[PDB]
Amino acid sequence: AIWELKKDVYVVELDWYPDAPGEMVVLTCDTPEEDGITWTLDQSSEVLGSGKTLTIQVKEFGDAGQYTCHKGGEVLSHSLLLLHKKEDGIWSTDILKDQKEPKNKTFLRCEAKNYSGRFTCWWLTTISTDLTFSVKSSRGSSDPQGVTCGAATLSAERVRGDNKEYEYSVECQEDSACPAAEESLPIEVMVDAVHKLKYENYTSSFFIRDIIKPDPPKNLQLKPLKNSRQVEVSWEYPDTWSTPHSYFSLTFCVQVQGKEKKDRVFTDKTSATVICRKNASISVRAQDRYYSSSWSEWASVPC
Amino acid sequence: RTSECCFQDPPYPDADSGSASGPRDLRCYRISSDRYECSWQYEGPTAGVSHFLRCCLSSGRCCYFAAGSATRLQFSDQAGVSVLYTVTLWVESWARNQTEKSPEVTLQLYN
Amino acid sequence: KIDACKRGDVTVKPSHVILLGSTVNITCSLKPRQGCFHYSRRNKLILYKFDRRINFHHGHSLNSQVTGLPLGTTLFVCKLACINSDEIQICGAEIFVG
Amino acid sequence: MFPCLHHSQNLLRAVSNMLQKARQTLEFYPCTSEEIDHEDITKDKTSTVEACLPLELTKNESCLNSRETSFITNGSCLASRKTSFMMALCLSSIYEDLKMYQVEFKTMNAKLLMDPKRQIFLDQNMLAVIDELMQALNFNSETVPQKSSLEEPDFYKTKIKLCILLHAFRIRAVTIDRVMSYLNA
Ligand SMILES: *[C@@H]1O[C@H](CO)[C@@H](O[C@@H]2O[C@H](CO)[C@@H](O[C@@H]3O[C@H](CO)[C@@H](O)[C@H](O)[C@@H]3O)[C@H](O)[C@H]2NC(C)=O)[C@H](O)[C@H]1NC(C)=O
Ligand SMILES: *[C@@H]1O[C@H](CO)[C@@H](O)[C@H](O)[C@H]1NC(C)=O
Repeated sequence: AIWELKKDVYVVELDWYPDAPGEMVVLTCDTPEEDGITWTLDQSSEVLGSGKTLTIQVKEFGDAGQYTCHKGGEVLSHSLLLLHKKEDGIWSTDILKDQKEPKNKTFLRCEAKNYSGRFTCWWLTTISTDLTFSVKSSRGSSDPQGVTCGAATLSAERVRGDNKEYEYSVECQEDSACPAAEESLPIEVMVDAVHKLKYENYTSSFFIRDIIKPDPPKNLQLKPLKNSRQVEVSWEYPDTWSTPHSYFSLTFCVQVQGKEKKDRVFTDKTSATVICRKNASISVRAQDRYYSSSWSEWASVPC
Repeated sequence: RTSECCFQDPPYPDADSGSASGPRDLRCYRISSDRYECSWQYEGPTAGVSHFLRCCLSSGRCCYFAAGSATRLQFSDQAGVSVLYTVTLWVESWARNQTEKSPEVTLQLYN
Repeated sequence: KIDACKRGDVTVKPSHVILLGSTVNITCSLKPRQGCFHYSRRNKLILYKFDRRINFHHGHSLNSQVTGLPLGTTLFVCKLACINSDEIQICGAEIFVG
Repeated sequence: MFPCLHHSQNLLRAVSNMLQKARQTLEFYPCTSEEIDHEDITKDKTSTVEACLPLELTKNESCLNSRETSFITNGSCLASRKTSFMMALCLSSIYEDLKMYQVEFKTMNAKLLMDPKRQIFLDQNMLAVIDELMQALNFNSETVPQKSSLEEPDFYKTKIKLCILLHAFRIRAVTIDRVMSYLNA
């Protein structure tokens, strides 16, 4: 079918099998009526059709592009065409890449560090240029203007294999003024990937508590007990983490393995005492105490 | 023109067959849903040999890819070549100032 | 009202409790509003006993007549398989042969 | 140390153990958090979602809808002149949440016992903890009467509903625990 992603942009859905007939596509121009409108697809002055209406089935990608509405020597309007390939009845997914870490068919990975509702979503795509992303978000469907997603930005250019995957991320903040203790609706994020004449869309649904990942414990210091082999170690809650620290709580896991396999000890208390071998480091990790959450980065102080 | 087919005719003036030594075994296969690769082998070696993959669509708007001393090229759905309908493909190499042509092969290219 | 079965409802004839030797007509029926989001002749409506396939109908109405059930309980679960999405459990019946 | 906080910590631990048992017992029935939708029975009846917040978080007070279900039942968990209305309404709503769940859990348990085999049955200890917490929350505690049926219900439907309730109840139990920790500190 033909639908408009945005004004002057029309995404066309086409089946993808050999020798496929194309959908009858009709082009219309919202301009004062002109007798003799001409139509071009390429920048070249080759003229495709005459009249305020142009008919052209998009049988292949070559037939999709910026059709130009021009008459009198002035370009009356513009008709960009986008293509959504469907293979065996299944929407194509070529622009982004399947990380697969949570499960198969996962192209969007989101995370948060606070209960404020501020969250960031990372998507890895291997297409170097001609790439644009449209991001929209909402709590369930009931909240209109529920979430204020920011704009995609390239973040990193790592060299996995030789492909050099590039990671693009968005910053989204729940704009709901009313505070609420528990969430009943999952936040939904849609990325409308666009590359050249190809359009793809990806949808991810999640809860803030599930995606929360705490930042590393702050102000870790080691204080040796007087005349004893053991050493007391004291750490503090991260400032970024939501407040008050009583309602929202964290669990600290302390591993002293440094450089016997597992010295990990789980302590709710902000200070624990561990025998310190001279040749090892002591490291601490933070997780949401109440629910299972992604573990924080290790905080290591030399011992 | 950048990693995409150019519809304009190839720069070299004469495509006349040059010598017994010719590119051979031109074959195109689908690496991935949007990745493809064509492999051709030149019988006679040259330090300055340049390889060009010139194809022709069903419309007849023959177009030429640009490559530099490679037996393989990889292109995507939007290079310009049709990846659903029939499309011929052939290889031409300008070595010794003579352009030899690999035998033309027509492949669906979707397989 | 928490509802265990939403996508569709499954009926058993005559009843979940049957005399040893009787044959049950497990019939899985899908409500019209619910269904595969994209119609395709690839999606199926499977019926499984202990996660073992016994039948498959493209249409919303699926009819089965299991026989020679032994003494015990057999869980017949009727899942929906779409074209690319994973199977969604729709509804099921537990039969006690006595 | 807060005695109600100790009961709430006992509640969360009891639900965690029961949830683990439920997943092991019902191998085919789908009871993983991913395959079970979140459905809350107390969605509109109680205002725990809004009333139970830290005093710093709640300010406009506009969102508290017309003192919804503002029974403000007096109880042994707090003292009558000790804390602000925002926590008094919250304690009443938490009592109501536990009453709605206990009445339902007892109904499910009575149906589960009729099963020829004993694949799964609700933990008696977990039900006792819910009653003990309610007694502290409100003096006028009502003990649910023994429930029974004169017929046999379909068991598959009860086992799917059970998994949906257990997961939702566990989220409620953490919410109660956070409020009890805030009251203690
Ligand atoms: C993700 O991509 C798909 C692919 O196009 C989008 O589905 C399409 O959505 C448009 C917009 O609603 C549909 O076009 C119009 O739909 C309305 C409502 O039914 C109708 O009144 C118009 O006449 C026109 O049909 C289009 O039919 C639909 N395609 C299919 C196969 O259902 C989807 O909206 C995209 N989602 C996002 C968040 O971008
Ligand atoms: C089961 O259904 C079939 C067809 O629907 C019918 O012929 C048969 O008599 C039924 N048997 C029982 C025991 O209901």
